[PDB]
Amino acid sequence: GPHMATGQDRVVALVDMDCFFVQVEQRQNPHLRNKPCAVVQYKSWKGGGIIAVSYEARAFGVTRSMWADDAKKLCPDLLLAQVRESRGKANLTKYREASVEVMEIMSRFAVIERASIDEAYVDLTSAVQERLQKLQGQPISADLLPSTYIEGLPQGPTVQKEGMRKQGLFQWLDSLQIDNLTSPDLQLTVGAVIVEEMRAAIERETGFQCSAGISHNKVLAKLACGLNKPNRQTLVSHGSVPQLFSQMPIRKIRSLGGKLGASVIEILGIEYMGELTQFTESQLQSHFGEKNGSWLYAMCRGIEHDPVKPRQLPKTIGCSKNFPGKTALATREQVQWWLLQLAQELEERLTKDRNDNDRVATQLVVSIRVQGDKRLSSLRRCCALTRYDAHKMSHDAFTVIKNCNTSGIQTEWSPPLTMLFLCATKFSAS
DNA sequence: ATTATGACGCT
DNA sequence: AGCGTCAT
Ligand SMILES: Nc1ncnc2c1ncn2[C@H]1C[C@H](O)[C@@H](COP(=O)(O)OP(=O)(O)OP(=O)(O)O)O1
Ligand SMILES: [Ca+2]
Ligand code: NA
Repeated sequence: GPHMATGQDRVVALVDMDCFFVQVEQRQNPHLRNKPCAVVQYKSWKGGGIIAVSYEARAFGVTRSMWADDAKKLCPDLLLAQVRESRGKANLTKYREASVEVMEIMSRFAVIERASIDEAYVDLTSAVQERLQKLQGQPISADLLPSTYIEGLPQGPTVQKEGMRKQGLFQWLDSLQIDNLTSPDLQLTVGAVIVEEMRAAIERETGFQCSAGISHNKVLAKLACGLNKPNRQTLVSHGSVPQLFSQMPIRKIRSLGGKLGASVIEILGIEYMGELTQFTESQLQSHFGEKNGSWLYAMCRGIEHDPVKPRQLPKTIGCSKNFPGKTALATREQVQWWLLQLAQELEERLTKDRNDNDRVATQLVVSIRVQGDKRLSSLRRCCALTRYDAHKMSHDAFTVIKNCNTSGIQTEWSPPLTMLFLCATKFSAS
């Protein structure tokens, strides 16, 4: 009844760049603009592995994880840009620096949580309150929402995409109660107005287009963002949840894409998010644990409380390289040489981080995979990180893993290593 | 022979 | 601590 909280207290957005690494390459090389194109890493094995795909190229069926040689079979005119190689490994600096450009623009509008290299959550609750004051009961014009979709509309008693968008928006704005500063739907709408402004600023100042979701929490905002890509934003209201979730596969919701989501489906014998509403909170806790059960009970009702954390910078800085099949490292000299390459890249990034962000890492984590293990990581060990010096870091990393060498022979390494990873963690102000 | 990352949960 | 899950 009146005491039943509905998770409508906040306005949260998720802003995500469209085909991010591709846009970075298209900005730099105008010949790639408005073309089917993809970004690839390495080149020798099957033309390289695709890591980002333009929307033009997606229309041909090109996807992430595809080998470029195979992508070319679907899309013979596909254009490719290659990730830079330094010290024998892929170097993602150009994209990290592009990411910073976007995050700094978003930060002007509100506190953000960096969720990945190309996306951030935004807590707009206070910004919306402020804007509501300026508006002073004045209605919201569709002109302020030129790229916004209202999920679930139009509905009730044109055959073009943009036509439908506008009909939905009109129905939504027709129904709004602008006299109530505390209407959650009004708050979302003003939230969307602000996100239009944020997205315009990002595009003006960087050249990059993005999409966004606006809702009452991070999970719905993320889901919303994906509903209308590219270059559009989507408002998912609390009221839109029952119909949206009624046919929404469980795996689509963030954190349910893996084993947990599979177990929800298997154990409960359901397929869609909305079907979760028929279980009690205790029932869900019984199958999935106290924390997951409570989360599921609220989430299937559109309710989620995870805060937008005030964190714009990554918490760890890492460097990693695989050594698949016949390239696995089988000698001590090999292992030491590659640890050095990784350590040198890591030192470079750490030094820049210290200068830019007034902090120092204090722990070095070393991880390897051995040939045969289905797991991505086989062994992880930490040691102290007291100096930003690659030779020291590489020597220390070797020291902590050297006992893994099954080989009786000193110079040989067995089993061969198929992955090396160095990660700096535990930052302190400096 | 996806690869290169990065955040958070469990015990 | 070291491992596992999920994500981009
Ligand atoms: N599995 C991966 N391996 C390596 N790099 C990845 C992987 N997934 C994503 N990336 C990199 C390249 C992407 O351009 C960037 C952002 O990822 P993501 O947001 O999932 O897709 P995207 O921005 O390329 O397309 P979209 O428009 O669908 O969001 O991060
Ligand atoms: Ca993206
Ligand atoms: Na993303």
